[PDB]
Amino acid sequence: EPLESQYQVGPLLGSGGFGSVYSGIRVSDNLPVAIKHVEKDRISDWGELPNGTRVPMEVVLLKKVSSGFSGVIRLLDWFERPDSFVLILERPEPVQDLFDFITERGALQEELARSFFWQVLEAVRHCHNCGVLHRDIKDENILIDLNRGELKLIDFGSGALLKDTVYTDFDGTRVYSPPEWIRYHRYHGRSAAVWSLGILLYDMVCGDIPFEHDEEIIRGQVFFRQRVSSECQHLIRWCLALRPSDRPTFEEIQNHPWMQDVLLPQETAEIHLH
Ligand SMILES: CN1CCCCN2c3ccncc3Oc3ccc(cc32)OCCOCC1
Repeated sequence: EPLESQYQVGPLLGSGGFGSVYSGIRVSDNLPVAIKHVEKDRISDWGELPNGTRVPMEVVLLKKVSSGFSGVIRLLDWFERPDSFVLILERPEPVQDLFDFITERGALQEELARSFFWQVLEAVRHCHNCGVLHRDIKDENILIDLNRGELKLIDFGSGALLKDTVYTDFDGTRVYSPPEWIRYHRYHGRSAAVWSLGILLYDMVCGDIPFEHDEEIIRGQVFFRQRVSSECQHLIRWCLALRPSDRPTFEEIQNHPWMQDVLLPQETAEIHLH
């Protein structure tokens, strides 16, 4: 009843395992929104809102992380349809997938990749403080507000509530999966997120993902195809340490030499995103 009137639906932005996302405009404020339709049959992880109502995990996670300014695309609303869930998320404008961005612009200058990695870390870190693990940190799940240089996390469909215990489930792509998921199908939230941050930083500074097969991941040896500062190489190879315990914390990532002199998102929009 309130969905089709409150929001004007537009072109399909994307469709896939996340469902079908449409460009939308909230008639209330002419605000750019993304309308994410998720069929219930395809929903794997369910949870209960504090209100006492059963919803997709992504709703729970977003509601926990969408209180306050964050590098996370906020859940503005949600609706239950008969066989469908409809999430109204923020739509930055103009905006691009970090995936599309990289595939177009090739490897990223370390100044851009530094701004971008730091913003991703602030977002993952905000999620962690809200008790949320994203579990699918990848270039497709990072949007780029191009006028503001702001990276914004999306797609918590594969995420979960932060647990200090072991996770025995993963719905991310095998190339982003930590070697401990590959060998043991067990992993720990923070350390696996740091692993995916290493994969993401490699992708940023290199234009491509470091490992395409399980064997290269298990091996954990990382080869650079682009000129990548010795310091950035150390950060990546640290985040991609085979042992999760040897992996850096978010403080240790952010307090790392390559993560120094990070440009604010506005400066990075002027210097790199026109
Ligand atoms: C091929 N890409 C991806 C389109 C779907 C991404 N999509 C989401 C997907 C899963 N979960 C949440 C999402 O929220 C969003 C918020 C704003 C958006 C898009 C999304 O507009 C940006 C356009 O991005 C570039 C097009």
